[PDB]
Amino acid sequence: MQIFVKTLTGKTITLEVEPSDTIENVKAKIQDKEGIPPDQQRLIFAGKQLEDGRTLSDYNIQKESTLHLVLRLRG
Amino acid sequence: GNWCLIESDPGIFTEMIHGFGCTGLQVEELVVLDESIEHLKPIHGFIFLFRWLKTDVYFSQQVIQNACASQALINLLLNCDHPDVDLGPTLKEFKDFTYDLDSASRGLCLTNSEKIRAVHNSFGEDVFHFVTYVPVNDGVYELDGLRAAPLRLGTVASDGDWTEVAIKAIKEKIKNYGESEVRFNLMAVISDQKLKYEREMEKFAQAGDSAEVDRLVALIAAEDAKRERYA
Ligand SMILES: *NCCCC(=O)OC
Repeated sequence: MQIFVKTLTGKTITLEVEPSDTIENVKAKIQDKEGIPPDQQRLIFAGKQLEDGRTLSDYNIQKESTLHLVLRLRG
Repeated sequence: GNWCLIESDPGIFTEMIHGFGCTGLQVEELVVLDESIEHLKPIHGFIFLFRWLKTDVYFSQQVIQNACASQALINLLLNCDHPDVDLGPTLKEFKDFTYDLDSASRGLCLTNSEKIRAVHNSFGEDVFHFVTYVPVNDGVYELDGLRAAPLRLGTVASDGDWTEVAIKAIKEKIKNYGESEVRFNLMAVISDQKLKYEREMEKFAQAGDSAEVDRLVALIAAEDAKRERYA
């Protein structure tokens, strides 16, 4: 299925996932589409921070739910 | 080289503030730029992180590059003027001593503080930079530690929300990067929400309102769980 990842800037990144996919897997997917490593990523689904090895279906995340990406960058 | 880099994480920044000896604040991460934060008021400042593309306002300029996280945060705190907020002895003594020093000399003094260097390092080629936004009297200022002076972005009030000016400046800064650049982070420095709920809870307790006390317990528990996930 497809789900949407929104960013601070307003951009919307679309992903090919299945409800079985781990959060960590979704982060791997954001890398190849964007360039940002998993390290620098936190995913929020209204409105908890999501745990790396704990599945979309686990968080009740559907076909075309929208998630939010925030960045952990070393300044 | 003797200062580590610091991750753009609202939990780390909340702890750095406390580490510097300042009480009454916390840091909240912003997730969208249209996020209404009316409920987070007062907002004491913003901390903004982006990729570096190479008299009433307190401001220090950096003389070391890797200090930018602590320096941006301190530039924000030393412009805070609020009953909610106590800077603590370390930061008050720093501000008093450096009151008539030029901006780069302030950076030097900050850099030589052992307490500040200690706190900073206890939390740690594209370069990512932190800058601060803060209101002072009727102006709104961007405090970029690479510049020699604060940058006035605009004027505010009477009705005014100062945050509109800052957010406008930040959006327009984002419009300078590839429409595909997404590596930014925005945090707001706000009053301690747990402390706010505990004050209200003790008042409703005194008023005999069990229902409101329980709901405040729920808010507090929610706040604690959120703080724990940031750990
Ligand atoms: N994030 C560490 C410091 C970088 C900075 O000062 O960029 C100019």
